[PDB]
Amino acid sequence: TIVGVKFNNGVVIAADTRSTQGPIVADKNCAKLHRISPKIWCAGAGTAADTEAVTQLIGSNIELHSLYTSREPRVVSALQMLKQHLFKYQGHIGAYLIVAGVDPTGSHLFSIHAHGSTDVGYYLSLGSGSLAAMAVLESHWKQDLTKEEAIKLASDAIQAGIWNDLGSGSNVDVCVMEIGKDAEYLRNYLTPNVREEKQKSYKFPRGTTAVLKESIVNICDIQEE
Amino acid sequence: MTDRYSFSLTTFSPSGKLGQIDYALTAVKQGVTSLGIKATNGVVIATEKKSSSPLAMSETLSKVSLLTPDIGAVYSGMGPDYRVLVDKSRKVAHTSYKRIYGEYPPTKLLVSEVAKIMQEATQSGGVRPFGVSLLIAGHDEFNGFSLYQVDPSGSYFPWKATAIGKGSVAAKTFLEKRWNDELELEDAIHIALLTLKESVEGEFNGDTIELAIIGDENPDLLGYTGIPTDKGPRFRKLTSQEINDRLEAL
Amino acid sequence: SIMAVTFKDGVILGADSRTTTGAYIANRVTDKLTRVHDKIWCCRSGSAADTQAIADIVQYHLELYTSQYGTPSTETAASVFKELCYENKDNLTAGIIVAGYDDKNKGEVYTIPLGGSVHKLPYAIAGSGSTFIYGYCDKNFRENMSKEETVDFIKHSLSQAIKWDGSSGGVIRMVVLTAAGVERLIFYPDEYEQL
Amino acid sequence: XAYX
Amino acid sequence: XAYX
Amino acid sequence: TGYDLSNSVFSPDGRNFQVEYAVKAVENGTTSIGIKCNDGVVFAVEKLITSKLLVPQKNVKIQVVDRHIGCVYSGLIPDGRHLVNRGREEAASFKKLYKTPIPIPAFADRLGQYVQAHTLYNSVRPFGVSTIFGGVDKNGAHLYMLEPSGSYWGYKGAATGKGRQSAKAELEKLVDHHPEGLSAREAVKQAAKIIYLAHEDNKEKDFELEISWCSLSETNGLHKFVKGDLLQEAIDFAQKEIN
Amino acid sequence: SDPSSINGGIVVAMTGKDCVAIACDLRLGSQSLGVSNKFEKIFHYGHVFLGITGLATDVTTLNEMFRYKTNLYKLKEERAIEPETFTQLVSSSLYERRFGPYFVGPVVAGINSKSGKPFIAGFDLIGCIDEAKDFIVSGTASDQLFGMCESLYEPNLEPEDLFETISQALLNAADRDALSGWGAVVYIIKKDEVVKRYLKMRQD
Amino acid sequence: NNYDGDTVTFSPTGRLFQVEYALEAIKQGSVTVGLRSNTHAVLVALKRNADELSSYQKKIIKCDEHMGLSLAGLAPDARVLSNYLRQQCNYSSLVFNRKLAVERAGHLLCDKAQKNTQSYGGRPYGVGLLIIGYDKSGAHLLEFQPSGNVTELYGTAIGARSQGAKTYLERTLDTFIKIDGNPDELIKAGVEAISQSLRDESLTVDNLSIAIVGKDTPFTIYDGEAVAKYI
Amino acid sequence: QFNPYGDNGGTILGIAGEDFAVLAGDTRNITDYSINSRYEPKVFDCGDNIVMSANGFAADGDALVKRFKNSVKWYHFDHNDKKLSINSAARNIQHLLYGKRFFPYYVHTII
Amino acid sequence: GYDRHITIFSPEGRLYQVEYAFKATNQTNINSLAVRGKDCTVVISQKKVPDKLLDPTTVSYIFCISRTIGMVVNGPIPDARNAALRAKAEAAEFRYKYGYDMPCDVLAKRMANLSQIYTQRAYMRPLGVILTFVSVDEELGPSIYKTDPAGYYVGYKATATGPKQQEITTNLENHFKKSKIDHINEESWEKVVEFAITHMIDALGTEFSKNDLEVGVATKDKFFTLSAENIEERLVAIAEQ
Amino acid sequence: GSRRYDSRTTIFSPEGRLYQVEYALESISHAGTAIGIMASDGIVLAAERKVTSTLLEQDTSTEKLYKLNDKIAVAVAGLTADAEILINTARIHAQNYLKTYNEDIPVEILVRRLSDIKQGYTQHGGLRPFGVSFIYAGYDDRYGYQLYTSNPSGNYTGWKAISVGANTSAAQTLLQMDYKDDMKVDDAIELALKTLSKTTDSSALTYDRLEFATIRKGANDGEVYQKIFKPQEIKDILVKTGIT
Ligand SMILES: [Cl-]
Ligand SMILES: [Mg+2]
Ligand SMILES: [Mg+2]
Repeated sequence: TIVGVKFNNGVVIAADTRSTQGPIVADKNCAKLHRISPKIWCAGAGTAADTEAVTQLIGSNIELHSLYTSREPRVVSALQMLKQHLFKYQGHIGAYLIVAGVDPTGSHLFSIHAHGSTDVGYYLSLGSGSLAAMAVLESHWKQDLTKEEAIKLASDAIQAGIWNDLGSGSNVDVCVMEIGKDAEYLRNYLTPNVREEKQKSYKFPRGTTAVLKESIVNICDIQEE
Repeated sequence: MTDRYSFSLTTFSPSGKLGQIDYALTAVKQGVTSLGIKATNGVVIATEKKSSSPLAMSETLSKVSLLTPDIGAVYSGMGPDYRVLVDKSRKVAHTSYKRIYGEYPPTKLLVSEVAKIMQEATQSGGVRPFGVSLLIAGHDEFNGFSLYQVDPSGSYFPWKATAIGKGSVAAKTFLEKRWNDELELEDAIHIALLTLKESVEGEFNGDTIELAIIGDENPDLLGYTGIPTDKGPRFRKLTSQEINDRLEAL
Repeated sequence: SIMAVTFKDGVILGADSRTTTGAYIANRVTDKLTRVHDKIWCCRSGSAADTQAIADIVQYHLELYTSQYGTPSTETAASVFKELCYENKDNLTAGIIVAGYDDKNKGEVYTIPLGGSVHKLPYAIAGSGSTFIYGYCDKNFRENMSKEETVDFIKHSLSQAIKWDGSSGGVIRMVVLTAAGVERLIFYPDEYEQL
Repeated sequence: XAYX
Repeated sequence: XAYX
Repeated sequence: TGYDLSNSVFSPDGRNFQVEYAVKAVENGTTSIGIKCNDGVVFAVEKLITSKLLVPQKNVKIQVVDRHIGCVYSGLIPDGRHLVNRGREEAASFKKLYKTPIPIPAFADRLGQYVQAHTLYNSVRPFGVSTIFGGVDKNGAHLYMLEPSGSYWGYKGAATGKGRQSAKAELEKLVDHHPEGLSAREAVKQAAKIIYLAHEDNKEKDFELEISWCSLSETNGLHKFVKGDLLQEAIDFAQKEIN
Repeated sequence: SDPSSINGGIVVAMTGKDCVAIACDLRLGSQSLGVSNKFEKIFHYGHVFLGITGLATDVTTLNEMFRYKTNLYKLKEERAIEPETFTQLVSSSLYERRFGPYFVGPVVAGINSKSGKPFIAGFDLIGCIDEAKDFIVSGTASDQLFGMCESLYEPNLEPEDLFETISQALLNAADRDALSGWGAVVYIIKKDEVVKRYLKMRQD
Repeated sequence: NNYDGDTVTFSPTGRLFQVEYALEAIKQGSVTVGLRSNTHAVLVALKRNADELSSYQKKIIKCDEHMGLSLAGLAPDARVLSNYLRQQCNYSSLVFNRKLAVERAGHLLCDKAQKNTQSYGGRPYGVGLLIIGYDKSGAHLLEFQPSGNVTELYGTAIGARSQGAKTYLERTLDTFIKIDGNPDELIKAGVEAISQSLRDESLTVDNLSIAIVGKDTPFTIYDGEAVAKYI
Repeated sequence: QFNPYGDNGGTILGIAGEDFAVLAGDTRNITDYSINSRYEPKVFDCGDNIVMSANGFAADGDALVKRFKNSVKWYHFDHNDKKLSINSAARNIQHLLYGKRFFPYYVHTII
Repeated sequence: GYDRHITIFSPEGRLYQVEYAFKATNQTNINSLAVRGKDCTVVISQKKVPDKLLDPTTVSYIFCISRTIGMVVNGPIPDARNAALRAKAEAAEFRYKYGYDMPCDVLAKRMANLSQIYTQRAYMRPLGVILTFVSVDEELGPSIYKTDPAGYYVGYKATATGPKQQEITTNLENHFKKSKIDHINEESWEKVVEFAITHMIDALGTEFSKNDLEVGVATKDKFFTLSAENIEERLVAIAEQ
Repeated sequence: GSRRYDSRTTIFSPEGRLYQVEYALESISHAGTAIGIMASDGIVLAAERKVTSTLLEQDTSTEKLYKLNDKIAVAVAGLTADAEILINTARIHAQNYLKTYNEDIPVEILVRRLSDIKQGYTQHGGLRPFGVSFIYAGYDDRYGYQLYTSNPSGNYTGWKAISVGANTSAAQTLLQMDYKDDMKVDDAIELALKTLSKTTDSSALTYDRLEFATIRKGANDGEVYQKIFKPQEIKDILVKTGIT
């Protein structure tokens, strides 16, 4: 579950912290909020490697472009470069990204699908929990949201996904990008799914496991003398 | 058409000299003075903003360039050759390192990559050497602070302090007397400003001097908060005002 | 549901605002009317990715045309669209209506179906919802209509297309192309549904 | 996927 | 593979 | 010295001597002219009759590009043919993509950029022709003249080759005596006269007159050769004016 | 037919108090037939340990490839590669074969020589990074290992305790997988000493 | 002088010396005559031997059923250019079911020769060609120079002492043009023309080479006792 | 999908005498149950006293006959107008046909 | 002495082919001037039609690169048009790839990087032109950036190019020394063009008719050139005060 | 065309010498002297830095001695930049061999490859040769301790003791005089430094003007250690041998 919400003086994006391999939870606390540029962040759904890889590549090319032009990077640049890359690979790079940020032009919120289609919105949701999240956004969104209202709405839309979607789970990650301010990255903004104490300690008595052989491993280099 | 210059334009003369590299170094000699000084807790690089016309806006021309958040570069010789080297240096820092290891290259390896680009212009077909000497100041976790010179040949040497271009011979003598291994960064800046005044003719102020440091991490210049391990760039370009402040205590 | 209609003073482009991924509405306020030049616009139907990719290239080609040879004709714009659509017909799912205002040629509409064929027409309809209004549009279209008449014709036409087609819905967007300039109109459900 |  |  | 041995080498002056030498080949060629009339353009050329064995009206020098552009040149005839072949490729690719026939100013720059490209490298030789070309587009009539350097401008009248000074003087009179403009049929007659007058610089060998024109009213904006009665009417007018 | 379950095998890594542990089985098979019980899946480049499960040809190929890359790294950098950096190198190397991948499940384990912080990470076959605090699992009995680790593990275990936990996690997971077992090795890694133990386990 | 090193260099008077040197190879070549009426076009070629043991170098090459040329200069260059014409004549037939016009054949040779005069590394062609043919607009004779210049003529001659034959044809123009539906008399006029370029040596049976193409006559070459009729 | 082959039917017959040979073929060209032409020749004079017919897919047959006819033309050019013997023609046609071994000419050839 | 024929170093560390390219720059004998207003950037250039047979409308050294960027060239027209077409192509490609209009100073840098290559690669010659790029940039505001055959570029408060550049330069220098600001403090572009023309007249000591000048104006979101009649209105205003 | 400006870097003189190779060797003769000495129980590499400054950071400096793998090192004489191009090639070839055969590359095979690359630049491509001479100090389990040299010609030869760069004539005479076959590493260290001390164009031989390296079986049991001497270690071995 990844959401983006526009507010009065900027944009906020949120995500859950679950990665899955089939029905198994591979990572209980995983970072889906990617820095393309200091004030351009995007949330990723789809193939986990593809979302990281495509944001790092464009993030790198955006940094070189920023140095070349002597200008802070723009969201439309990251957006154009992402969509042209994803379109080239005809959806075979399974990256579904919500791209947000502030630049000299103002605050921007875009979604980009794996086939290279882009759209504009005041509120967007992507991933398996998009329908749970969109339900909350469609119910509670209004024009002229404050920062505090936009964070609340964003994290509420992720929670909807966490609870009602088997694909989404664990914690809520938020990033706030306000005009004329440093983007604040709130890692584990909420922790609604903390595991309860176990009934028993499974710490074994020493010498429980049967050992065939023992040896020192040499990790050091070839020695002197 | 086609580039039919597939042969070396730089060859050995009977004396064993590589003419075009020597002539490139002669071009560097004519160039405006730049210098670098290494302190215990930072590195300073400085040069004169020799404005071509007073109508020209000298701020728009950057002689001191950021290569990575922790590595800066200054030159003496042909400006255009420097500009395209900075572009190539910034890119190779990404393609040959950051896109592989997920971190910025250490100073000595980025220098090594720049050096390689300049050696190739010394041997490849249908090209002349670059007409610049670079001073590259940088920090990295395992080597700490470092300062390197790179010549048109592709040869590079690490320096405690040095100078290149117009008044290098005089400047290097001045630095040898003033440099010690116990210098703080503010001391090195003071020495850098003293050294550079000797090689400047006309106005000497924040508007005619370009000076940058590799020092402490600047979290205020990072552009975002929320990741403890990201503390911001060690490269900072000093403002016009910040230079003038240190010229009153000169 | 997309259409372009020629009238006395120029041309009007109309579209719905619904983007679907299967039976889910991905975007309910989509802008399916895209600028390729000041007074040359297009309506996009088929793959969202393919039509954007094409529209982005055409805008590039006409910007470069303008730099060298000045304002391109609507016919020229249509030709660049056709060239991309015809030559890449095996890899593209794009149905594009091209509409533009010259001072010499006035209002012109070109439709480009899947094949990549070009057809110059007084008015054109396309998209999934177009099938339901072939009868209506044919009976109700006249040449040299007024602006108000042409806005009504498009509003009523797309109103029906939206009503019967599940893939069509949301707001009706229109773009008026005349000597006067470029006007953007929007009509909300509460207005067009009760027609 | 997205596809009037 | 891994796949919100 | 040695600055004139290689193409694309700047002399200490800032000159490309190889291009200036190409101009000498052009100056050596037969006279060719262009006249811009009310609603079109007229092209004429001097064809030296080396021998009686030359078949009259067969060795055609004026070349069409697309269907609306006429091209004539003085200097190395093969170099002219090579430039027109490129012109035809450029006009074809333009019509293929943009549908409309290539505008004359657009076509002028296509040749311009190509000819200029042959002054950028020592691996190629500059063009040994000055090319007078033009026709009718949507914006009306256009006449152009293109030099070995890649330099071209629009012209009211144009002339190149051995009789250019003589031709230029006669063109300058027409511009002064017709400010309101010249008709297509008048321009054909005047073209004939100017070639006959310019033939005094090639007076040793007798010559053959060849005229073409694009007029919105007289040819429907298509390039056509002047033939039969209209050609004989222009020769008669020209012969009457020299006597 | 499925490349990642022809040869079989498992790797598991755990963090303790100022230590990490990585362990693997020793089986290599052609589906049902067991071929070798000497096929170790844990390799080390300096103080950074890499376990690899999956298609055995790719296990061997990647080992040879990372030895190559870490050797050149050391020559140019004039220092041993650290776990965090090596993790990024594995990811890079796997994703450059995105549309023709190595059929492997790599696991990085080691202690950062400067900070002294215990570090483990896992990867998918196209190089997506799983950087867990607690434990990483990989191989044909990943489900079994997830179950064992998720109940047995507690944070800040001493080296000799951590040994018992990771050992029991591997051994009991391997016995519920046909294509895993035939012996097991456990590396106990501290800042400047590494002990390697072979475990007695049922050979079927 | 300094400007004759390669074909990419103009002289200060706007001359291409490498092209002019290629033009010199032709003048060294053995004489060949071309002439036509309205019905037929004839090539007459004086073949040159190395010595009395040697054969007489073939001068006339067939390009199609309706077209061929005679050569003077480097024979290998004539082979390259004739092979190109054969292909262009062949392409016209296969693709358009159309016999290539002689005028267009000229235009194609011109454009091929030109590319070798404007590019570094290459060299001009060292041969001159006389192309005869019968197409939809009747009989044709072309003269090709390796400068690229191609000229349609009633008659001409190229090679050593060619000026003698050219002067004769210039006098006979009004006579031989009228020789319609009489191939033997047109050849006679061709043999009498080339005879004005001979010195010491005369036309023998293995020395003379004649070719003809016309209304109902495919391009055919006559050598040996087939030309004894015309000696 | 797109099928690059078709059947135009017809039948050809070659009989060799002592001092003569005949190559016969019907003049009917068909597609499915439709008659395309009642007189469309399928036996051709190729020069040098060689007659050829490639019967099956008419398009592939027309293409092969063209290529062989062209092959005869270039034999004359490259070998001083030598007459192409039937055994030589036969070997030349084998190389034409095998050229398209993995995208065949769907024709039965008799010369 | 082949070190003077191609772009390799002389023993003095010089590139003679670059120096000789600079000399080609003045071959046209035309003087250009560029100044900045509050809301606009104005560029004026001398127009000389020596031949009566020339169509004067087609004689121009000012080019509309993009909707926002204008370019005046000092040098021969073939190299000028070579540079124009390339800049047009680069500006279009930039918009397609990065999704915003190429800034004036970024195009200047790009054309300067291309110019630098010709000074380092032997098979390519330098273009004998100085390119003056003008726009009202959406970030930097009124902008003047100038490129030369060496591959050098810089921003300008104002600038002048051609045979009599030094006379125009000092005239502008002296004005900005009085006003003590980096621009012309004027609301309308009409009056900024009047300033540009007036200060060229004073610097060159020549009077101008409507056909003697060529004017380009950059405002927010468009660059355009003035007609003969638009200049005539400008000349009438100057004379009437 | 472009032929006018071609130096033709790969042609024979009338005497049958390669101009560019000969002129490259002339270049190398001005470079700082490098010495290799091979003993029964190890190899020594000594090299002189060219007129240094007091403001050159020495502890982080490397111009002469480079590491190719754990078993093989090179001393450089000529263009440092040219040497680094070849060194990275050699480092890759060594790792390619290790990847393929799962064994460290034999010294001669690595030397032959680098020497084959230099040869190529003298026979084709029309580029200038590499202005570099190498001394290769290596160990493998076939031939044990080995010294080789390569020069711009691409010729390579084996040595008991060898010099490259400046004053090789003088250096080779002194080595040929004092070298014996039964010699040990400690003795070979003393010889190397004594040789440089006498051939040097400098007033005196000091720690700040030297790079020094040993390859010893002086590693705990049956293995080989590479020691690139630190500035303070070079200063210590200069006092020990009694030169300072
Ligand atoms: Cl660039
Ligand atoms: Mg609906
Ligand atoms: Mg050059």
